[PDB]
Amino acid sequence: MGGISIWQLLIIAVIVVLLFGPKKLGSIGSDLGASIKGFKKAMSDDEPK
Repeated sequence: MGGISIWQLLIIAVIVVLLFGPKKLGSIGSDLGASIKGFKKAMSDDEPK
């Protein structure tokens, strides 16, 4: 009801992408994804696998 349905997330996700379009979301994600990149790089030296 609240949104546990996966399909509910799919339709909602689509609207967000359309309104923000792929161009804005690319820069926003990449800009905010910069911190994630450091986490991956730092863990590059180690090898959990």
